[PDB]
Amino acid sequence: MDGRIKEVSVFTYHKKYNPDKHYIYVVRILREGQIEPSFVFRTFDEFQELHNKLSIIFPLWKLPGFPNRMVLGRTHIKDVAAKRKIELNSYLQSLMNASTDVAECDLVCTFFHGSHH
Repeated sequence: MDGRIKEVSVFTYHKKYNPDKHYIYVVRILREGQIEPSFVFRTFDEFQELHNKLSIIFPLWKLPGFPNRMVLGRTHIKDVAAKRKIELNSYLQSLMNASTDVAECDLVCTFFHGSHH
């Protein structure tokens, strides 16, 4: 409801068969200046990279918990994708309900800009 991004969510995900490749998460953004949402496409690693970058500049007490994992292979198969849809959504809600200095910072703004980018 905040500064210009008003709503974010992990809308859906897809990909990766005969286990080898990777999932991409579809993120829906609604901004104060638009009527229709925008959509961007982000991997788990991109989310983890965002958290790792924010950790550089912010003490961890200011950030959400990050739902950390991500090997390569051997897993809970890919109920992991389904699980990450929820956990990455909760991360995003927490991030946008953070202190303004975090929720409206350049790292966060950048993450949400650009379909792929």
